[PDB]
Amino acid sequence: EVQLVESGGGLVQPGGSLRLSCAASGFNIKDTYIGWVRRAPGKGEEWVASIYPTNGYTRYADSVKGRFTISADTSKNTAYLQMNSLRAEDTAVYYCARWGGDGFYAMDYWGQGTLVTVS
Repeated sequence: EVQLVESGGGLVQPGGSLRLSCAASGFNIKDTYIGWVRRAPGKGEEWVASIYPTNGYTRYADSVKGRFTISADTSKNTAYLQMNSLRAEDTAVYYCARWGGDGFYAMDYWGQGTLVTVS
């Protein structure tokens, strides 16, 4: 079965950086759009960023443009989210997700997520 193996959360002060990692299990990231959503306190899900590793196409939510960068290493079958210039309002649990070519979720279950705390 497909699994998303997530890591890289942590605790930093505003202005600091983290890098999230999402390693694919049960599929190749070349076959897919992969990226992150986050769940902050009191909110629904917010899409953050996505990449199509085959050609490197990326797209970002306006809320993170210029601060976060999404990337992929196909030889590691892993995607990354570099988060620079973190703000307190970036505190959330971040989840890796797959989307199909229809822009809609393409995995059966959420992974366990990774916590990013900015304070």
